[PDB]
Amino acid sequence: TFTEFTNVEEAKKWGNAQYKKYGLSKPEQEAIKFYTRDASKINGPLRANQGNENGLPADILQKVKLIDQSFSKMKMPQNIILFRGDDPAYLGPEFQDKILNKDGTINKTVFEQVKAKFLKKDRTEYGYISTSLMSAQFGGRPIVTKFKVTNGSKGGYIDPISYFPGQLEVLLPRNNSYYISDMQISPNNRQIMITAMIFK
Repeated sequence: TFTEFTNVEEAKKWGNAQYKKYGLSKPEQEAIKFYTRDASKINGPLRANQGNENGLPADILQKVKLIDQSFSKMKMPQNIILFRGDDPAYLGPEFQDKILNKDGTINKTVFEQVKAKFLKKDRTEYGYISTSLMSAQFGGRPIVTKFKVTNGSKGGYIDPISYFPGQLEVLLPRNNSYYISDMQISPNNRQIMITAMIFK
């Protein structure tokens, strides 16, 4: 069974209880905080260099190593549901500009091609994955992903050290493969809903 938090008070309670056990060092905490300030400064270079840490500028490499090292301390204590909102660029360059009709609705014909590319297949990203324990904040995004993450999987609640407290952010490792088990158009026809699974 996967736990889904429906209320901020309960979500903060859970997250804080786990965060207290991490014992992240000061350099680990500073590298994660730097990431939260603007994830693009880390995920950008990682995409640019196709995950090859040796190509990163020395200062970014150092932050990547500390964040990577921090996941030795951060594991999910139970099966849990996490959320991420995305823009059309997430689907790739061949879809970015065709997936939405002029009126903001999802193009049903192109969506069939998106399914063909992604549905029941794995995908791996070069960047770390930022999610939230709650979905509310992603309500107006064109793509919302619900990640089902199993107990024991790497990942941590970092809200207490985030630059932007209250986002209820859970950070997942980079180069992290997930399986897309479902994709649907939402009832209002203006959103794509993706279900993805992570087991490590």
